Amino acid sequence: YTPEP
Amino acid sequence: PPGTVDKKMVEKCWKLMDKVVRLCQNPKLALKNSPPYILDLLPDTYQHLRTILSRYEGKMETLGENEYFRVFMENLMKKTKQTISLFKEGKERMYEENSQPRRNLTKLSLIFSHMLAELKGIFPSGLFQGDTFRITKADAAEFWRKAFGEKTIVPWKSFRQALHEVHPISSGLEAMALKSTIDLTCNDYISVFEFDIFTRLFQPWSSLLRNWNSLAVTHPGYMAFLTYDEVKARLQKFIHKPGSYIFRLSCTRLGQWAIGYVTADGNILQTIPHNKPLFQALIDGFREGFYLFPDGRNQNPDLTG
Repeated sequence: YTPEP
Repeated sequence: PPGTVDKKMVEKCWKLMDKVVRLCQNPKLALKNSPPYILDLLPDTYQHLRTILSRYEGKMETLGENEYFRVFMENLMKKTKQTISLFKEGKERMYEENSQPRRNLTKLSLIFSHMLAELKGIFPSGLFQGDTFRITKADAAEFWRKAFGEKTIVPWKSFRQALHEVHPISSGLEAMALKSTIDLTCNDYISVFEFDIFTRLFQPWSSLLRNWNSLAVTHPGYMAFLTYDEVKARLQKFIHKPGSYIFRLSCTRLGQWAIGYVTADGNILQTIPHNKPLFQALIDGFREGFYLFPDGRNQNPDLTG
């Protein structure tokens, strides 16, 4: 998972 | 309720998980090694049940009397049996990606992962905590305890009726929709764990069902029993269409949302939104250019209201 845009 | 669990009941499923495992060690499956990974989940489950068993030293028949646990052990043998019956009744077609018996295995993998989460949340440290469970949303808490007391688990029907009194359910087809949104372990029982995950995902309690309606029943981007790799694969087809997004329940951070979307530099990213309801993540994502075409569709739901 990655940081919100 | 279902039968007494003895020590001989557990040797049964241990043997059945073993058969599931060896069946899943097939090179032909080309089983991706990522959550939910059946080849870990099964050993981990046995592992956790050893823990439960080793702690119910001697009083091993106060445990044999636990309702939730008697239901669990039942479902478990049930699910492991189904799974075994796929490899049998599905022979060769285990082996094409995007074939029935192979998606069903993923579904089953998924359910298996929900089971271990439920269990671990009801038996943290391997010792029963079902009736002392902290429910997360104040208002959902209120409802449950004021309708089921300190019960860990109800039958589905029971739950449906109870919920209906406060949040009426439009129809039988809707009820059925709801039932498979919330019954993560597919056991026709709703557990306090099951209930908390649903109530977190679909807050505020005040508009619960309206919320669920807009985000799942009527929403093109919602995906049901879908894993991370499945989201990556699905959104491949829109690789040249940045803004395309879907979303689903996070499998590893249970009770939270996982949005997947195609970027303008052309990769496929996935986030767990924090500190906002899903409504607002999705509105802001639209407003900001990141979440524009749900599952590829040009048309995108208005949720501002």
